[PDB]
Amino acid sequence: MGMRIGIISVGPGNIMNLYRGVKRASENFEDVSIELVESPRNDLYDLLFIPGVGHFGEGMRRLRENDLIDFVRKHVEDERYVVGVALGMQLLFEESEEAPGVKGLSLIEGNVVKLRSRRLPHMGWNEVIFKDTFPNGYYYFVHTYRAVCEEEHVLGTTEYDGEIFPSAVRKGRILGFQFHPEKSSKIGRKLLEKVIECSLSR
Amino acid sequence: MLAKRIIACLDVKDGRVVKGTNFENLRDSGDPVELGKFYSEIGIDELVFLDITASVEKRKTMLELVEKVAEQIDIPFTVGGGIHDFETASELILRGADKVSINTAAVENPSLITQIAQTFGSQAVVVAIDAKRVDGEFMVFTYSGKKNTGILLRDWVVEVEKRGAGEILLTSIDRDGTKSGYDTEMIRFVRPLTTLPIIASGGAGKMEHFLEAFLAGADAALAASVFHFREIDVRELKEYLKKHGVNVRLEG
Ligand SMILES: NC(=O)c1ncn([C@@H]2O[C@H](COP(=O)(O)O)[C@@H](O)[C@H]2O)c1/N=C/N[C@@H]1O[C@H](COP(=O)(O)O)[C@@H](O)[C@H]1O
Ligand SMILES: NC(=O)CC[C@H](N)C(=O)O
Repeated sequence: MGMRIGIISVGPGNIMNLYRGVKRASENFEDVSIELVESPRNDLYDLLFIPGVGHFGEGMRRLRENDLIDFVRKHVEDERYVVGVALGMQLLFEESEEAPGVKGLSLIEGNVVKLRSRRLPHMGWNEVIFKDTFPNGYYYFVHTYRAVCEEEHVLGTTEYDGEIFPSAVRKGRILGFQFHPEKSSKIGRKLLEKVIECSLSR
Repeated sequence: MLAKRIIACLDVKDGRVVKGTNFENLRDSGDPVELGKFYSEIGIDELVFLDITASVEKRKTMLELVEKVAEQIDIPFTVGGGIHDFETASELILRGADKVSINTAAVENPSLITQIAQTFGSQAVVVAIDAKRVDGEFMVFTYSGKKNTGILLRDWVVEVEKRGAGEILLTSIDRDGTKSGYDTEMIRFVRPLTTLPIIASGGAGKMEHFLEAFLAGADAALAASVFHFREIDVRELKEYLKKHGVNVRLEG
């Protein structure tokens, strides 16, 4: 009955920020444990986070070398919650202009393209409007590339420099967030708590 | 739409916030971690920790502070003050800082900007620029606002963008700590020269001054004195800015 949360910790980027944000979100829950995940030699988690800040190609490389791709697929196929954050959200798709020819996790149909603004990266607080579930408001962003997906998979939208893009995505129990909830003050904590709750209640 | 940012700058000495504050509600008002948490709680958008310390023990004390802050803080924070090389910048970012702010060492070795950006991305690099009118010209000053480099502000702003900086922290040495207002002429001067985000710094004393900085083209407004002595309430300031048409982050 205890809940096991896993956070893939191979990087690139500072993954400990998300670890600390998730255990902050977890303080009012008992019997919830959080583990750093760097290999597939573990039982499946109830909730698996894929974080990262960096190049799409380096994100996929580290998932490949540490034998975590099939581990991630096992969670999807067993209807456990898989949540990509920042680069991790982009890895959910099939490919990205950032890393030509590199295959992503391909868990959600679509691809990743450069934002149109003359000022990149998109960096700062921007508003996210959710279709449901998660709280509308301002979250902290830092990214140059964006997802392109079908409307049914769009969960939240944000406008930057005239361009509306998916700041959050959902396919079944696969969630992606383009922003950093662990750097989004109070509303980021309420979002991470809501993710935990989504996986506790089915 | 992106929010115009309100940034608090905390002067730290020996791992403590200089003077302490006027926040007797806190268990310790000179503790950088507790004070940063308080600012996140009241609506500050980003923090700058500025190490004005003079110990021989300074690199370790800054690393201790970054580790203490990264453990508990839930908003982005920049660290600056005496970051002299890639090696120092790297240890600070790896310990948990979202950005490093460099000034003197960037002027004396502009390739340091590119070195950090090439490992950590341009978003990790803030170049602090201290500038002053000299003979009718805006000049760049190093060594704590002290040394006229002979370099023109317009040349340096452009060079800073070419080297790969992510953001400019623009301080007018004439206005620093005066509570008389930001140097909106200098902000207007810099705005068309670069497409980088500009943090206005130095002089904030009243709510109108933050509005002036945004009208002048700043993407963010930073203050220290007005927050340290509790003269401006962050939520009241954000409410004032929103009534005057500024897109700020103001949550219910
Ligand atoms: N207080 C000090 O003794 C000090 N010592 C060094 N600095 C600056 O820090 C930077 C040092 O960077 P390096 O050269 O070491 O890289 C430089 O900008 C120095 O000038 C110092 N500046 C402190 N406060 C300045 O005044 C502003 C706040 O204004 P206020 O709202 O009106 O209160 C801040 O953004 C700062 O620009
Ligand atoms: N800042 C990041 O590394 C985010 C992921 C990706 N590199 C992007 O820019 O969109």
